[PDB]
Amino acid sequence: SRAEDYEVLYTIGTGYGRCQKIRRKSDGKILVWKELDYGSMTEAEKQMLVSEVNLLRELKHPNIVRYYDRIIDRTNTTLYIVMEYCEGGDLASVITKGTKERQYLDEEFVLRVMTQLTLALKECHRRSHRDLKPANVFLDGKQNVKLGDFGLFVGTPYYMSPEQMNRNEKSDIWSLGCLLYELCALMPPFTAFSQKELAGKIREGKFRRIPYRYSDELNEIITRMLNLKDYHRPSVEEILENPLILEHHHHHH
Ligand SMILES: C[C@@H](Oc1cc(-n2cnc3cc(OC4CCN(C)CC4)ccc32)ccc1C(N)=O)c1ccccc1C(F)(F)F
Ligand SMILES: [Cl-]
Ligand SMILES: [Cl-]
Ligand SMILES: [Cl-]
Ligand SMILES: [Cl-]
Repeated sequence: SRAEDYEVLYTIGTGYGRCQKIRRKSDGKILVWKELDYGSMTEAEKQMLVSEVNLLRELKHPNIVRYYDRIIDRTNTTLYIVMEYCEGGDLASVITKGTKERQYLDEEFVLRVMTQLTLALKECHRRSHRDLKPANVFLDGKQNVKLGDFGLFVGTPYYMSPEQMNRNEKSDIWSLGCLLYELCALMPPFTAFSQKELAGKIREGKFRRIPYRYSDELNEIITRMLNLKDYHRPSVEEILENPLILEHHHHHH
């Protein structure tokens, strides 16, 4: 694991540090890395970074962004985390694009996201947290969908579940429902200017139907994930049993 084993193509994001698209010298494989400067970190914080990286390395699944390697450049006090390159980028940018272009996404694409994220979620629960939010969902070059490592103040918590408003794997189902709803409608199911107003809308549990281009069957399952009672939301298993979900909606190598 050395930095010289890879060549940077270009930077794809800056924030935490920066994310760059890179090329593995030995075989030409295209990857990315997260570049983190740990020079200002205490031993404690550096220690919580080690454990974190250890947690990233323990989850291997087709619908979870894959970790490849960790590289320490103790000279520039930089740590690189090497991960898979997702050519389609993140889902938040896809929604924004639809919103700005005034173009809804195909039902087929929504089903692929539902199927593959529900499988990612199933694997997360099996192990036991990674945020179910558009910015943390990635698309590769083969129609596959993968959950990233985000989560694993200023903002409105659009996706918080009713039971989290005050006090559960069913809560993850609510968040997935919010995500799929936003993918369809291009806006979250509950919106407001403050968290208090938001909590008011969430408690009432009312929202618009997703657009009419989407089947009553898809509207139905998203609506069930958004039930106020956690025990009326479908489990991972009940979601995957839905007649909408077919083999082609799953991942393929
Ligand atoms: C911080 C970063 O986090 C992740 C990034 C990726 N990731 C892997 N391949 C990527 C390709 C991306 O877009 C490329 C350039 C622009 N075009 C339009 C699309 C291809 C964007 C993110 C990608 C995977 C996992 C994570 C993670 N934290 O788990 C991130 C997160 C959300 C949006 C943007 C970024 C980035 F910093 F990479 F830009
Ligand atoms: Cl529109
Ligand atoms: Cl209602
Ligand atoms: Cl709404
Ligand atoms: Cl795959």
